[PDB]
Amino acid sequence: ASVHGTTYELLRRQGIDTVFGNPGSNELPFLKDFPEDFRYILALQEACVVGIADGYAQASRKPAFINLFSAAGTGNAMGALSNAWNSHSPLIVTAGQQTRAMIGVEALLTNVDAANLPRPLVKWSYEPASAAEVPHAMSRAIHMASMAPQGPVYLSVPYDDWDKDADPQSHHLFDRHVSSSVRLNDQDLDILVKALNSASNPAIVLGPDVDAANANADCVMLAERLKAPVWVAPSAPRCPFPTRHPCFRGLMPAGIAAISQLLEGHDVVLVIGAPVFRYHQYDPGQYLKPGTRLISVTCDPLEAARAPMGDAIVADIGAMASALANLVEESSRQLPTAAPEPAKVDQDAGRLHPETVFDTLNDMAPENAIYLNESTSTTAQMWQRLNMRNPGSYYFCAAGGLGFALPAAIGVQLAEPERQVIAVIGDGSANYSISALWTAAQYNIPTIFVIMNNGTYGALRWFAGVLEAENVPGLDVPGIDFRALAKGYGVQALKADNLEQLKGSLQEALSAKGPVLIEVSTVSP
Amino acid sequence: ASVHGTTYELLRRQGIDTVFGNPGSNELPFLKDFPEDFRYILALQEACVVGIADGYAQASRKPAFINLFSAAGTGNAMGALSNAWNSHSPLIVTAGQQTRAMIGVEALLTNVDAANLPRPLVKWSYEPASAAEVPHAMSRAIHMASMAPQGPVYLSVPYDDWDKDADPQSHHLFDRHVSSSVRLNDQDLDILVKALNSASNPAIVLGPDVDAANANADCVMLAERLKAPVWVAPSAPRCPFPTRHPCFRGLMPAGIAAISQLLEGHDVVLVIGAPVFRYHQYDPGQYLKPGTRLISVTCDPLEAARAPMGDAIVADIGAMASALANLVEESSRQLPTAAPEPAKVDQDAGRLHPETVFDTLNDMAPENAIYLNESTSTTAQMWQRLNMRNPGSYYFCAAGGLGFALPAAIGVQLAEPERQVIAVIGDGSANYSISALWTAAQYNIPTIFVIMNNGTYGALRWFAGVLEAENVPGLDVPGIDFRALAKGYGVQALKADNLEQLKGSLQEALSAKGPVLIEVSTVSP
Amino acid sequence: ASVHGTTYELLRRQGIDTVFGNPGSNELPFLKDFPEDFRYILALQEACVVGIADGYAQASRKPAFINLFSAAGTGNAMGALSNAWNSHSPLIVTAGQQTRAMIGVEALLTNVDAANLPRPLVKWSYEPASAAEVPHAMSRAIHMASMAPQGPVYLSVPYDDWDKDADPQSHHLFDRHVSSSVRLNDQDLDILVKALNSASNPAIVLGPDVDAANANADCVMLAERLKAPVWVAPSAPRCPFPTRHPCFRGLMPAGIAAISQLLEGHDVVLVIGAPVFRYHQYDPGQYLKPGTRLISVTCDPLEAARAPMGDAIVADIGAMASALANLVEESSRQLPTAAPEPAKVDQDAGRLHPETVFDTLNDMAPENAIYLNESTSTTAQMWQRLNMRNPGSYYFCAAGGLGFALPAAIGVQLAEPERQVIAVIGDGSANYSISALWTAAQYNIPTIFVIMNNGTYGALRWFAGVLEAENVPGLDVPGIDFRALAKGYGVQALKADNLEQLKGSLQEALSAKGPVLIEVSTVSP
Ligand SMILES: Cc1ncc(Cn2c(C)c(CCOP(=O)(O)OP(=O)(O)O)sc2=O)c(N)n1
Ligand SMILES: Cc1ncc(Cn2c(C)c(CCOP(=O)(O)OP(=O)(O)O)sc2=O)c(N)n1
Ligand SMILES: Cc1ncc(Cn2c(C)c(CCOP(=O)(O)OP(=O)(O)O)sc2=O)c(N)n1
Ligand SMILES: [Ca+2]
Ligand SMILES: [Ca+2]
Ligand SMILES: [Ca+2]
Ligand SMILES: [Mg+2]
Ligand SMILES: [Mg+2]
Ligand SMILES: [Mg+2]
Ligand SMILES: [Mg+2]
Ligand SMILES: [Mg+2]
Ligand SMILES: [Mg+2]
Ligand SMILES: [Mg+2]
Repeated sequence: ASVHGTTYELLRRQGIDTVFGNPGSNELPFLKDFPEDFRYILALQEACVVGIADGYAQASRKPAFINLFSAAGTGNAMGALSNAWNSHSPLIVTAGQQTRAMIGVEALLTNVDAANLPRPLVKWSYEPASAAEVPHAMSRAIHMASMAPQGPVYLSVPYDDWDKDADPQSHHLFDRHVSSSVRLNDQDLDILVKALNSASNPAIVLGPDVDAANANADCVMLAERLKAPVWVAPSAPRCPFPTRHPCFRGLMPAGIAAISQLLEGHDVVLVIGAPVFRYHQYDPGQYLKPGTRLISVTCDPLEAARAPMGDAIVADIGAMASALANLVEESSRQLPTAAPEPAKVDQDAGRLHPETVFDTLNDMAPENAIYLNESTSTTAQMWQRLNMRNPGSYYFCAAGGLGFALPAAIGVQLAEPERQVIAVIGDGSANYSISALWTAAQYNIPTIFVIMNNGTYGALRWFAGVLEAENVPGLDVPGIDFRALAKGYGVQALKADNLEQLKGSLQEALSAKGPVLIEVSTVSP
Repeated sequence: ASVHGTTYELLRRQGIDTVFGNPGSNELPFLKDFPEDFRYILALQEACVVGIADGYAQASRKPAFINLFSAAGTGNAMGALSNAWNSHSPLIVTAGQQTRAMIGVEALLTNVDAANLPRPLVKWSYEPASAAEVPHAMSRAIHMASMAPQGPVYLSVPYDDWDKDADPQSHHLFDRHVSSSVRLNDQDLDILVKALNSASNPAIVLGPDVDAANANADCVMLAERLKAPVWVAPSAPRCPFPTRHPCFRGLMPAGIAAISQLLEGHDVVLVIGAPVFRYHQYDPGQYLKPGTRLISVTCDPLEAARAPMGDAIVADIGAMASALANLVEESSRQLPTAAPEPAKVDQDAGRLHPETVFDTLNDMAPENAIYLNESTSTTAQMWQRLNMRNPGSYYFCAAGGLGFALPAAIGVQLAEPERQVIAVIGDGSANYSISALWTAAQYNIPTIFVIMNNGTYGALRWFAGVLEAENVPGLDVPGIDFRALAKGYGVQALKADNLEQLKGSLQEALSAKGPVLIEVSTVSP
Repeated sequence: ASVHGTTYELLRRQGIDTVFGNPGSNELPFLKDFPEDFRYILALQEACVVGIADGYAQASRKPAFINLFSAAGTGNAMGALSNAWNSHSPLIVTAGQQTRAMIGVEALLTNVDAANLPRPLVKWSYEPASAAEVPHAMSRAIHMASMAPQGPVYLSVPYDDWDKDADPQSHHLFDRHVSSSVRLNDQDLDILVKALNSASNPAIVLGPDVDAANANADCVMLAERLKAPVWVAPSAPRCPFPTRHPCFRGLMPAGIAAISQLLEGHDVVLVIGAPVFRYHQYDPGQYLKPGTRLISVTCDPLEAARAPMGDAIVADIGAMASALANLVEESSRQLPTAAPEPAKVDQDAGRLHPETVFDTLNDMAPENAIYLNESTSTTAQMWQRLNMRNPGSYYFCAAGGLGFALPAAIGVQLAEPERQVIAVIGDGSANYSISALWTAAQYNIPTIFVIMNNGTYGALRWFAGVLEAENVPGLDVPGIDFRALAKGYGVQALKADNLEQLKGSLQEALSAKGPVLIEVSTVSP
């Protein structure tokens, strides 16, 4: 067998059947004789390729395979990799290298010092020392991406390797099963359970690895047993809990002082599947107030190491959540009372308040909708206004890198064909990965894109205000016609200048057979 | 003085007055109180920011200053940095970092292991250990980018540094002059000159560092004195010689065997300002044929080290070209005869042959036009069909990374307001950095964009053919409306479905007061 | 509190009370006011510092703290770090950096790009962005070194940081408990146990992480229950099993073909706490023969990923070994029969055969002796001839880097004051870290050093023979007087030119009150 044949067999035996890519000459010898059981999803720029694959991986809860062109293609994708690192997305990034005979002279398209290029944003990065090593290196890539804590990996392959003879002993790679589905030993788990059972006023904080593990239902059981309020850890990339469950208390503010104040009076705070904590704004104060102890369960040693407070347990989130939910006592305390519904913001017959948009989406979207957020000034209101009952219902750029949601929404929709995906994206954010629209059109992936158009980088204007920073350039983005951009890439386009038009456009979009972009005129800050 | 004030003073004293950027929160404390003598050029995605700055730097022959957002912004720009590395573009890339107090906990927007992120695509990469060090670090960045061999550099700055007190001793940085304008010592230069004078059949090969140095006119004098044919080194990122000068022999094929065959019979081959050589296709054979010796003058030790043949001299291209041109004897050999004009390709009343497009551009464009190429299957014909008399008349992505020409054409046009810039870009290539169009519209930079629309990644289809590679996915890009994309970003749009319409559209574009995009229907391969 | 005070409090609260070091100016502000409850162990060169700390950490099964001088000191230790990486040794390596004000100018003693220096041999490498971050960074270092898979970490600290005010919120670091004591979930563990119970002819292979975890006794129980032969994985850095237990089958040959042949006929092979496998010699063949399946339990994702065959489980070795030993059925198969005693090699009244030396050590050493091996041509015989009943009884350089055993033997002896440490070191190997002898003398650490003097790099001569490699230089090391070297560093020295003298010297050494070096005249290969 050839390295080509052996590698595709390894991929299929390990459950991979889709290649997300933008092709180049170094990759043609890999892509030739493309297997009939695989599918190739083309995107027009590499940030889009990786964003689509990322959404697909996160929603499918399995690794996604990417093929990029040498250094330039890899480089174009590095902002996308920054998000993938923070979301623990299992991405296998392969890039084609020049033929071994032309690497030394640094021919055009040579990826120089290739393994260093994507660092520090990958778990593992490698170029094999010979063609026959390629399948083994691919095996390593698959498992490194997939083991807890999951994350992106990078493999560079000289294009002449594919046609070479494979090592017959590579067959031992095909069916390897590698598990990191582990939890705390019985003795220490019993100690943890007793601490939870004995708490007088416990609180629970959940992060994105709960949703990645599909541990959501177990966390609901845990919260109900402990009669504990549940918060989502700050800067949330996913939604780990039903947002109308009585225990739910919403998104934590991303500040040190704000969080310790929120947790004051809670004697034991159990954090599951989150960094402690992904703070954002400068908000100095106490990490915890006296009387509060924190216990963190994380899948990531790097998270456990850097927490400024609390104990930590490094283990699989799915296994730990299931064990805790089934071991803790049913507290006799009263179940927390559900948060009240948000207020209806006054809305005239003109430009839309973001609150109106979210209320209307919540009214009209199916109960199993999936939302993506890249409307940076409206996140708090989005979290308060969308009832998300099911797992896998929310995604937001985990490293704060814009250009995620538009392509990721396409990948999520590909992963979940029966769940309507609705991406709510600011006019500023929409541009970073605008060409991803073409992939939705070409493959008829019926994502709905809602563009919140207020003509400005609103979150930055707001921050400039808090800094009292005057004379900051580059904050306004006037003069973009999103319906024309959608037309450019073959996506049906609608406009909504007021509430009547928003409802009409959403009704049309929800009944459409393909992707739809709605440009919404929103109020300026 | 503050670090902010001192740093802007350093920048202005070192000749920097423009910031190319896409802003973020970590950069707001740098951008606040933006000096009234500086200008800020916003682009909507970071590949576009860096591409614009790159074109500006290359055309202006001076460093360009860039400001990006943390890791995600830097990452989005890394494909652009790959081109900049290969073109020796003097780019100062700054990125904002989290406040020092929040780096340890890895707050959102922390650029982790920041200096490693852009490696290996930068000459120098650094984060200062204290606020007061920032001006000195910026000084280092300026000089590292600017010294031969020029290239991109990276500086990460915690956002809280800007408001801190500067070291008064930083004033010594302001007026530092650093020179690498050096040439071979007299004794060894005399030896080189004698070898050139004694050659029976010399040839000259020129690369992009000749154009960067504005050594073009000196190379013309050198070629005339030696009565030598002149080739442009393969994979050419710039044009270093007047293309209708009698000595000009065109672009070298990017193959080992092809080049040694071309050089056969030439006893001394002098290469100036190029790698030896930027080969591309697999074309094995002899590096040089018996009877040919090669001497390379390069500004880059890395180039001198990796040449598989020949002697090398590492020195400034401007200084060396001037010295050689003025020292060599006037040979009594006959001056080479000019290459004949290219053939006129048969053209019916339908879709345009690329040859027709280039002939028409050559007919209608001003004699001081500047062209950018990102029409990958048509490069050879472009080189044969455009009369480029002046320096700085051609740019092509130096690392082969698409997404360069569209934004770079805007930067070049900003650098050269009196020279009409015409970017000839394939339909595939146009998408990588499509949002750059907005910057041309917003700042009214009157670049003309000619989109060669043949519906496919033509160069890849061609290569698949030579590989006899069947069943390669992802080679077709149907269904893009470039006039709608132009409308989306505020750029006047025209179509040309035939020659009559092409001439009409070019006439309109050449007389327009702003940027114009022409979508040309070209023949499919 | 100062950063100095806070950092020492953190160290003591996390169980650290010893600093292994070689001091320099950048470290004096850390070492001043050295706490009276800490001890400082000086060694004369940094390879020795790290080797001593490594032995101490491995034997104590807890992290060891190291303090080195800037780049040169760190660099001198990097061979030692290569061993520490392979042995999963929890080492906290700190190095002093120049004062922040002098880093920019690259004053003498500046550690440039410090965090990159020890890569790729550390789990985590870092320089803090401010003085107040130092305690948090130290906390991260402690936990990163200590979490599974354990390993070395690196922290660079500007010397001016120590006197600065600490953040009062650093107190939350002091008592953090971080656990990776995890095992496979119940459902999947039950599946594993059933596979073991159902095996017709199981085999067990154990690696160094078993001894590190003190899982030895649990593995004995497991082997007895399964009635399974037990091998030590190749290139063994530690001894994980009693070497005279009836199940013990010795050290596996470090070859692919040799191992698959050894395992032929075994239907299930359970590997615990080893890479699969640390092969060494070129010995191509099948990874496993038909009929053999392999299951690996490893603490290291990197090991699980790179195994060329078998299933893997990534978990804590102590927790897994205990669970398996207590869950498996008692097989009704016959317990394996003990290996026969090794043959007595003929020995005349002249130079010593290595076999004679090991037999004599086994005869005379206490039953709880600890051996270190750096006698590279005699390893197989050592493994056959020493009865090691207890855990922590054997160490060998895990990355094959010589210079480990001499200093490590001092660290082990410091960790285990009631167990006589005997280091058996070749004349070649003895030189790499010879100055470590001084530390044993100065602190009166009563290690016994047995120098096997055959005048040559015997293992290399042997390998040259198998390569049929003629005319290899540099294989002989005549003219070293080890008794004089011992005298040089203050260690009692004895010679043994024959068996009578060996017995006499060992008797004297075993009764001595301080360290002793015995130079043994061994047979030449
Ligand atoms: C790749 C990248 N570049 C720049 C930024 C910085 N950025 C700016 C550019 C965002 C403003 C987004 O504007 P929007 O129109 O999408 O939404 P709002 O008007 O609601 O803020 S928020 C802020 O994080 C970023 N996060 N990512
Ligand atoms: C960033 C990036 N991605 C992928 C490629 C590989 N690429 C492909 C995508 C190009 C085809 C360009 O298509 P085009 O429409 O712009 O021009 P032609 O049809 O004349 O080839 S040429 C080839 O180098 C690349 N060079 N750079
Ligand atoms: C730091 C280092 N340098 C060189 C070597 C290579 N080396 C050579 C130098 C060793 C020979 C050791 O000689 P010895 O006297 O200690 O023992 P033998 O005579 O029994 O081989 S074995 C072999 O691995 C090494 N392992 N480590
Ligand atoms: Ca906006
Ligand atoms: Ca095309
Ligand atoms: Ca020896
Ligand atoms: Mg990098
Ligand atoms: Mg247990
Ligand atoms: Mg699916
Ligand atoms: Mg001179
Ligand atoms: Mg100008
Ligand atoms: Mg369980
Ligand atoms: Mg002890």
